[PDB]
Amino acid sequence: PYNKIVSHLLVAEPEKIYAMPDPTVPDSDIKALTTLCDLADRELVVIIGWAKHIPGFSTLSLADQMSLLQSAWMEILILGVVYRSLSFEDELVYADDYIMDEDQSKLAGLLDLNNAILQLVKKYKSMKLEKEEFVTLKAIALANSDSMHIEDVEAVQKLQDVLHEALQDYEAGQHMEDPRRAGKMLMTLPLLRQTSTKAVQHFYNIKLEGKVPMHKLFLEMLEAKV
Amino acid sequence: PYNKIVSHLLVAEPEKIYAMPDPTVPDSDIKALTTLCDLADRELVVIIGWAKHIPGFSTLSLADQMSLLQSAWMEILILGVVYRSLSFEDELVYADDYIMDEDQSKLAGLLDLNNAILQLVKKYKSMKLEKEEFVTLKAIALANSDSMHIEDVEAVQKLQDVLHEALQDYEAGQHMEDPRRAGKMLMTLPLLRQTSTKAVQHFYNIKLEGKVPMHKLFLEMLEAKV
Amino acid sequence: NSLLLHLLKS
Amino acid sequence: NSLLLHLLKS
Ligand SMILES: c1ccc2[nH]ccc2c1
Ligand SMILES: c1ccc2[nH]ccc2c1
Repeated sequence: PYNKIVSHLLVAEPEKIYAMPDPTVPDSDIKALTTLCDLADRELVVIIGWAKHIPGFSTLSLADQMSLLQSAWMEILILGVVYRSLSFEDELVYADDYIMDEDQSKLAGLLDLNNAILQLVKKYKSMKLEKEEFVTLKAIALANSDSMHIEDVEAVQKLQDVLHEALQDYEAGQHMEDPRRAGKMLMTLPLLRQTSTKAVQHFYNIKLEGKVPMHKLFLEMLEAKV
Repeated sequence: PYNKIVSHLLVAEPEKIYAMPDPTVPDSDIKALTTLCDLADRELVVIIGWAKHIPGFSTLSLADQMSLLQSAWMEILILGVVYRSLSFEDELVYADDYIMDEDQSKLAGLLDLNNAILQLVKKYKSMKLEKEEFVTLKAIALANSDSMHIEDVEAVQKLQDVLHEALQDYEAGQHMEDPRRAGKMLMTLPLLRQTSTKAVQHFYNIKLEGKVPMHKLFLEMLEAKV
Repeated sequence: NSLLLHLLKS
Repeated sequence: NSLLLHLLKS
């Protein structure tokens, strides 16, 4: 066997979501951006439901649950795209029906952002990131998201500690060849933070330019004060 | 005793630098920003000299040494301000003669940035960050800075590994009460990355507005492609 | 009022 | 040419 938290997060994993780009709409930056924002709005619903499965999360105040999700949502979305892309080459699997190559990224105005996502992919391919490690890092990214609005600083530190312990226990059992592998996984979080913050800034600016329709939950998460 | 790399980084620590704001110049945002950029230009010189003391750094290509410093310089500057501020309350010790309170931050247009630096301070105060830990995290931040321009990806990973090992060895000896303390220290790097990237963006915009004089090395590091 | 809060209360 | 490169070559 292995670590129960890691096993629990694997069973909490949401189902795959299709992008369903509109086949009637001519290809354009607006179409690509609309498709991605619609897909993110849908994935946000299942992320909220997923977070409730994380031990201790639902015991925080609703304010602290909101703060963690408002800080971490884009890291959680990006880590999904990264994980889905590990068996691919220079391509991002937003969804099984929405795989973006460099041309599509350029056409959507996402070349710089998607190149940074591919830098995350490159590092996790070299580390041979496992699904167990991915789900544990998603939960650590939520807990460690550095909201400036936390009420119960100690409870959020205890949630970080619980999930860090789960990663370290997992690695101690599954990866005896590399006693520092848990710390190597923790050392990938700064690039995820950097890429997330760029993506939020990029989509905030698309929101201000007003040419790409966005649904209610996505707009709520974009407008959050961070 | 303890870890030799940690001991070596302590002896490599640069001397304190005074800000020396111009006592003839009326207080203003321009004065504050000029003083900070002049102080950063001077500290950049000693950071370059310091990095050469880190085992393996000088053995990288000059291109890779430049890439690591171009990605990490602002994290190294901020971690210094953070460390200097740990015994203070709601104040940032840029230098012994340049301690910024909330009013001064507002007057300089730095309230949001300095509040994020104070969030780094708050977390390291709770963790009781030691000088040994600070110098080791400065070196890890340099090695783990995620430049997109690295030539020798493997050599930079080995430098990360060497410095991570030094942190983990240090913690295993000095902090037996908390076997996960090294990972807690690694988990502080995302907020440093986030705060650094905001600071570079903020000072880049001051550079474009053209009202604050900046010296050659500081401008070189601000203009670097990241 | 917040959709995020509504979905956290389910 | 680069001041950073000059200082790394000292
Ligand atoms: C960035 C933007 C839109 C997205 N939709 C799904 C993941 C994701 C990341
Ligand atoms: C941000 C801006 C200017 C600075 N000078 C010294 C540290 C530092 C950080």
